[PDB]
Amino acid sequence: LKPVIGITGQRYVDAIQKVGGFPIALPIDDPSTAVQAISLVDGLLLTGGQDITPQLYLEEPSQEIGAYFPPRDSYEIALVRAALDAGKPIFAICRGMQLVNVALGGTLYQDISQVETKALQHLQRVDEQLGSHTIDIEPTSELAKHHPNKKLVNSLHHQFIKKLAPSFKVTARTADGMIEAVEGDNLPSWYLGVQWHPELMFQTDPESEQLFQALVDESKKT
Amino acid sequence: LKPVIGITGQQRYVDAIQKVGGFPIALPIDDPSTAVQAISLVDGLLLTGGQDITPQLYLEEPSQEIGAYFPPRDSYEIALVRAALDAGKPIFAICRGMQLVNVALGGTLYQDISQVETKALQHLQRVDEQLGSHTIDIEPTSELAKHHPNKKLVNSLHHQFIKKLAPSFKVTARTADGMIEAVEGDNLPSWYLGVQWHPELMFQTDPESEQLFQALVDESKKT
Amino acid sequence: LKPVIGITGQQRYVDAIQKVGGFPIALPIDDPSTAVQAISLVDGLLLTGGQDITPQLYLEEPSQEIGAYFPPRDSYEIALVRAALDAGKPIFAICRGMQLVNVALGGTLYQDISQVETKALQHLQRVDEQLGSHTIDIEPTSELAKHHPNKKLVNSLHHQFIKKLAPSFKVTARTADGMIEAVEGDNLPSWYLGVQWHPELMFQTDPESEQLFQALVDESKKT
Amino acid sequence: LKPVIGITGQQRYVDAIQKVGGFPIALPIDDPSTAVQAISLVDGLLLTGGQDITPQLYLEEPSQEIGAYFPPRDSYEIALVRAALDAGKPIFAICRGMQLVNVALGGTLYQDISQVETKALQHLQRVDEQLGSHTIDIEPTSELAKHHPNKKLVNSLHHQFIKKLAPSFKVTARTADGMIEAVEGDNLPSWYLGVQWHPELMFQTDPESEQLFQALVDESKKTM
Amino acid sequence: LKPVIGITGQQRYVDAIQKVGGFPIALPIDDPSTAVQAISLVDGLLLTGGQDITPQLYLEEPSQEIGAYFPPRDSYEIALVRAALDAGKPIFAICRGMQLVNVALGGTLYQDISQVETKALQHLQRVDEQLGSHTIDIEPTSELAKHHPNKKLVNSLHHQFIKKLAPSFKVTARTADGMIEAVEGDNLPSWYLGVQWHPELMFQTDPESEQLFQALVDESKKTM
Amino acid sequence: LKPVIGITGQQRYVDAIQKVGGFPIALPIDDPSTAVQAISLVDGLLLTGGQDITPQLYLEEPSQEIGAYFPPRDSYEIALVRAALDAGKPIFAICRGMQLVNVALGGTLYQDISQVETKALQHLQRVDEQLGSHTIDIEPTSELAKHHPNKKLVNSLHHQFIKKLAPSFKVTARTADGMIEAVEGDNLPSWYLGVQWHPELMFQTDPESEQLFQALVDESKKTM
Amino acid sequence: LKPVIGITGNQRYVDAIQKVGGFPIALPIDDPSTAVQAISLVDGLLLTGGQDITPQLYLEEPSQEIGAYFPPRDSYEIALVRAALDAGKPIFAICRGMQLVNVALGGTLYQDISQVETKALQHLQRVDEQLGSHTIDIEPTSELAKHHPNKKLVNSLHHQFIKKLAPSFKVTARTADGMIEAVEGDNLPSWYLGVQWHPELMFQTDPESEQLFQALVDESKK
Amino acid sequence: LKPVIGITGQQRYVDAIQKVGGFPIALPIDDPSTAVQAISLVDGLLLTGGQDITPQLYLEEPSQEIGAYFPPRDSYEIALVRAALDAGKPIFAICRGMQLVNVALGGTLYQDISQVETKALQHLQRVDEQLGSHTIDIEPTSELAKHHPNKKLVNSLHHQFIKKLAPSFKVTARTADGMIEAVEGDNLPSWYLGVQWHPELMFQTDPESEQLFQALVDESK
Ligand SMILES: [Mn+2]
Ligand SMILES: [Mn+2]
Ligand SMILES: [Mn+2]
Ligand SMILES: [Mn+2]
Ligand SMILES: [Mn+2]
Ligand SMILES: [Mn+2]
Ligand SMILES: [Mn+2]
Ligand SMILES: [Mn+2]
Repeated sequence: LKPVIGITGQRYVDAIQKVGGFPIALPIDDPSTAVQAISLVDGLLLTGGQDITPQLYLEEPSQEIGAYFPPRDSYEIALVRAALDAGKPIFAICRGMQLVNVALGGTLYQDISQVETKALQHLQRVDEQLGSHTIDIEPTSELAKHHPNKKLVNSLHHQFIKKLAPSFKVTARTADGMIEAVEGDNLPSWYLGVQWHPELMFQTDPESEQLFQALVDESKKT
Repeated sequence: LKPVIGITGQQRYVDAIQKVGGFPIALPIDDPSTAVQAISLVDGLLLTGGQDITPQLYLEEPSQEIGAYFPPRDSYEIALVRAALDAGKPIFAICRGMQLVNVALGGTLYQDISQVETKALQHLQRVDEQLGSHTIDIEPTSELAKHHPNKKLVNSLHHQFIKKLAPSFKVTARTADGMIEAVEGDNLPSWYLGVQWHPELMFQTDPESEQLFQALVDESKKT
Repeated sequence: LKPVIGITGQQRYVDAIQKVGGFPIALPIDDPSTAVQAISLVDGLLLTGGQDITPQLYLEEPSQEIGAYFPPRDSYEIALVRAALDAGKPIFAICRGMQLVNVALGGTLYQDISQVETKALQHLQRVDEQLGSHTIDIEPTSELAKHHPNKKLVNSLHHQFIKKLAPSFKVTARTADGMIEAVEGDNLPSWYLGVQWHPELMFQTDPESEQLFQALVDESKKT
Repeated sequence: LKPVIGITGQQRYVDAIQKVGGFPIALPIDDPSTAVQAISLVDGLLLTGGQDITPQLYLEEPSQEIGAYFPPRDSYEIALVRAALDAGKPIFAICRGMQLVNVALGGTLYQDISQVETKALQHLQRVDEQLGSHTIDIEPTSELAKHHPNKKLVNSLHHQFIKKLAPSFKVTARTADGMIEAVEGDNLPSWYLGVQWHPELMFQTDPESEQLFQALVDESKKTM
Repeated sequence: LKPVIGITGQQRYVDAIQKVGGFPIALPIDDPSTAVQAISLVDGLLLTGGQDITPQLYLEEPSQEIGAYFPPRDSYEIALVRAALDAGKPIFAICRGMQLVNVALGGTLYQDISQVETKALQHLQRVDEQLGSHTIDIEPTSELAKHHPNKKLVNSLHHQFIKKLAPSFKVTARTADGMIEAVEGDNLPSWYLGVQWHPELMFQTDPESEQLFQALVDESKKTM
Repeated sequence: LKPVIGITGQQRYVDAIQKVGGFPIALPIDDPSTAVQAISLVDGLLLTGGQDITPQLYLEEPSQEIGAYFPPRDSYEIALVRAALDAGKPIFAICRGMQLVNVALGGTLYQDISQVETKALQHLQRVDEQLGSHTIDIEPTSELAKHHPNKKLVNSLHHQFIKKLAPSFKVTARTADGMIEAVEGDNLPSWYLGVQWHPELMFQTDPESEQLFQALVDESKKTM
Repeated sequence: LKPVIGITGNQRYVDAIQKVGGFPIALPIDDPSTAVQAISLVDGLLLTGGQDITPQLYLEEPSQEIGAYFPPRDSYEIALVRAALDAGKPIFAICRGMQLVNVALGGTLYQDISQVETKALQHLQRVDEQLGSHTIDIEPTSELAKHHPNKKLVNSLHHQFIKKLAPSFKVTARTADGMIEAVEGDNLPSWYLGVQWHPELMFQTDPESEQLFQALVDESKK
Repeated sequence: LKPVIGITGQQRYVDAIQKVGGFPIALPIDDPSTAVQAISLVDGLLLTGGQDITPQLYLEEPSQEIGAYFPPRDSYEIALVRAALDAGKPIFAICRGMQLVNVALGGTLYQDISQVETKALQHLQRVDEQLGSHTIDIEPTSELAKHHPNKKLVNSLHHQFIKKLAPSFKVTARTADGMIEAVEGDNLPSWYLGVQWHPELMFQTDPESEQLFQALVDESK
């Protein structure tokens, strides 16, 4: 049959389904249940959503932070950990890439207004299915295998990765230097973290679809 | 380690299953052919409420008073119901769910309350979703009888009803207007309970309602 | 010190009682068993408007045209009137309140205007809530007649009506369609006036309406 | 008979009091002269959240950052706390409540977050009301300490804060912010606890939060 | 010093009168007693659309399908037509207005289109309010005939209708369902025209409709 | 180069034409007299959905259950089909469009589903617009049959129907309730296909639907 | 009979007049040339609140913080005030009104509260519009001081203020802001009181506010 | 027959063209390669208001304050103007339309009013859109001068402005702001008038604004 992909909590399930995987949605559950959750799947897909609980990366909530739901963050961190434990592949999107970062000691900017240098627009008003800002890609990256340098991708976020967690490296950044893609460095599992929303572009962007195909393939290798 | 309950594509359903000790997994709508793999991933299947069932599935054209439906969901769930019965794994169906099971195995539905021959009671309650609104007579011999006493008060959020009951099923509860509110199997390859109301919206307040979900999970553990 | 008037839980009701010299407190819905204590706190009781009365309370299942209802409120207000009657304290009921007193003592009601045998007039007026809309005939020998003249224009914001009158009560007012607009007591331990309209919305501009609250306070003044 | 708790004028509040064995009644807004009668009806007093407190009451005109406010309410609650203090009955103030008591006794407020000298933390959380959002430091010796451990996460739905603490009170909790989150009385004629957060929205899911209301009721039946 | 037209109550009405050369004034709702003082300020009266007429004014309790109504408004408008009549000043009634005049002189109305014994045509058009929706047959010998040809398309935005026509009036136009669309006067102390439709919404793109307002003004500076 | 398709007026219709190889241009509503100039620059005419056709066009006054209509569009489109017929250019009509053609040539319509003598199936589907809802029987010898199999499920977003079919046309599709879903011409100077449903909302996910627009473009190409 | 008070338009103002004995008349917007005929129909003129005055009328272009304005209303009301002064008829202006009068005679305004050099107080209250929010200081020898005590609480509903007072006028009231809340005529051909607030929303609950309309009526019959 | 005016995309522009004697047709967004066929169908081109032009087209990345943009529309309209010029067909551009032709030929834009050196006047008026709001200074020798008098009140519904003017153009109108409100061509192959305001919303109640449309169809004739 098909490799099972656990999607954390529609365009995400269409993406997996189009690429040959069998998607199941993991509801928010208690952290201790993460191990059972990950045993059910071959790969993990972290979805977009709301800002991450600030206490999780040792910060109290700033006036500019949006809504956040602690139970979700706790559960996903446990999923990330259990997934790394089993060496299963991980594809993270938007907040998802920021969650993996918080999970292993990193930090975030709570709001775009807190970046020292003037940032570009990362909350595009342009149709979400289209790219708004240009990214530079590390040539030797996994990203590099699927997207050409200077590709335009969408953006729907007001938070950014501040301190990058140890054991990762930045593979994509916009012209304002903000981190748009992260990959693993000596990690037990294959990992691609993207700041944009490829599940909104794939229906009209072959290259975006390939990121999902990549996850399913890696899940097949297991 | 908790038994896996597949929840058909909402939150109050995962809460109920977690409260009772099961590990819920939400099954997205997928191609009917993936139903076997889906069921292979779980020990029990919980069918949730939702839109009216595609009438063509019970060989009827859409009447003017039918609501919205989505063929892809119906197709997939019918497939799930079947892969489940084949596996002998337990099934719990709620509202639309009880109606889908009935359609999956050859029964029919009343497309709207105005089509019942008799003027039925209100089944789309305006009362708080968590509170019961209409009393049900229950067959003392049934599985339901083990969890709810006769004349139990349950909620109601629907405008369609089971018309012709599919073979190998017994009606287990009706409201004063004689409308089918609960259905159990008869000689079926797997344990089954279908209620027309929404226990997932009452279990936080009604321990008896919780027993229904607890029953599903206990049966599911049997594998 | 002023008499304490317990208002059943709406700002216009507290305005009316304050303007007439009483000290109002709002009683939240609570368990029936606290009704005794609640009443001990007041000198008079005021039943306000709100949702329809749960049908099972007068032995009927919910019909299709019944609006929303909330069992704990009716259950509590029923316990309240019984504790008020038992203590001989005055009771002034408005709209939903008059209907609740009727059901509390064994009465019945029409679940919707559509269900009345003869075609009724408008009772859910569209005219500004403060203005009277339908004319009522008043019984000359009643409590109502002391403050309201026959053929008085009264407002209306309801869709249910009193069906069968409870024992120990007499109908004091009706609209041209024969529908009950006012109910008074007969051989009961308390001073009772139940009006089907909303005087709290008219008093700030209809001195006659204000007198209905003045009555409740004075009657309560008997302590 | 249960102790009667007068709740100043929502459902969550009555839910909390009932869950703790008290018999609540809501005291609608009335003329200040009736506060005495009002309090003569209860054994305990519970002040609830709501609109900003009228600025003039703490000798200030309205800054263009202030929200709505209804003077008639402030007056009534003021008299209400006075009659409660004089009657020696226990008081529990929530959000707006804690600020009114402060004002009723000479204290002052910040008309808005933007007006605090140093950037404050978020106090009008976007996290659902039932959950705690910011961490608070609690005085180990405080009454609050008896029911809440230090560093407890607490919710926040406010844009004003106490500025100058009315005398005869002591702050018992603050956020990393320095902002005042809890106030207890210093040798007052009655038991008192004012919290800046919303425990009525937390008790259904936070056992410790239920205890604050339990305290009021236990303290209410103590007197009487 | 153009004709002063009093407009009861409406911006399109003021636009209609202003384009026709009159000086419009808006008469607020006042006590019926002030009606004479009101009409003295004007040379012409224009009754506009609005809510349904209070049912008791024509001896009827409110029907289940009757819409909203405002007694004060009806009371004042009736005293307004009587005063306008005494002074022999011209009156132009629109929609609700034509119906009020009727009720003012002892006529009745259907409380709702569903009450008509024969199935009526649509009179509450979903068509652009500026365009005509139903065709009307006009009395070739009527005032209306001098300004509108027969079978012209006119708009419609009403749910009530004239039932029994008050004496001293005549029907000047009807739709194919027999409903009354225009009322003229017989031996009335003043010029009168009441249409059931909304010409103030059509005159901007319908010359014929502008003519009716022109008639009211011509008739007003024909009494000054 | 590409065949030009004049689209009467949304986006999905232009998407359909563009996907199929035609160059679409939207023809705004204009004066009937400009109809021949309009058809002169296009190779094919696509009539889109929209409001009900003004009843006056088929000799009926508006029923209470008729919806909104806009005379100028109907007149212009009428002028368009006539000019298109005179040029022998292909015409594809959708929903309202098929009903406008019927009226233009002398047919009639039921103003509302409630007026059909026999209970009709649902034609204003609640299922999302993109999916079929009712099954249609197709005339095996029809043009439609070259693209759709019998019993094909098609969508429905209408409350009006063809009553009396204009002469020189034949019905080629109906739903189990007998209502007309597709009309074709015979001996007409132009290729013509009229469907009651909305193929533009299904073509993105229903190849057969796309064929309908393909046929229009293929045919408009044969005339060059 | 009863004094005919002309009320300028785009209901509480009507209520105020009627209760005080005047007979209100609504003056729709018309051409400036008709102001003479309009005033000739009344004994008193009441200028009501509304939109900001078009900036050009006081020789300024629209700034980004200015709200909506409708030139026809303004032009007509300016002609209205001129015809009133000519006929010596009394004038009572409210909110926008007091501002129009000041513009019609050469004065200027602050296009927005943000453009004031001194941080002003709140003049667009969130409080029940029927209640007063900010305390005003009243001039002892004021026509206003004859109806309102000093330090009275009054309401607000504006974001624009009078900048430069116009000739023949004296500032009668001010909030601790310094902002002007009332202006009176000085050597003017007619009685004039202009209040920045909305007494028409308080009069039903503040007897003193009722006096202001009483003054206009009395002064009008004379 | 009448001169055909292709309208890019809006009912008021159609009304404008019809009121003035032209036969309008709406050109929906299509692929750039189809622009030449589009212009071959028309006698004149009318560029309409709409969303901000995408940043990259004038070699810039999106600032936090740009509004929404739709690359396909910009791509097609640019191909459209290029085709119109090759054919020498007249062009009348309105609002974003003026900015699109500017970027089309090398120009630049201010992504938002807050990015201008000085505090600009209000250019997103709250006044009824049919009325003028800010007075513009017009060049006495302007083609624009032939229809509008200097110090003319004109409407405004935009938050972006022309920054660097493209070559072969000249500014013909400015608000007391210094902000460019009208542009005309300098030795361009076709007749051209670019306006920052929305005359199609004023012509109903402003004879001069109608003249701008009449001027387009007369050139297209
Ligand atoms: Mn981004
Ligand atoms: Mn039911
Ligand atoms: Mn009634
Ligand atoms: Mn806080
Ligand atoms: Mn009509
Ligand atoms: Mn159909
Ligand atoms: Mn002010
Ligand atoms: Mn501008």
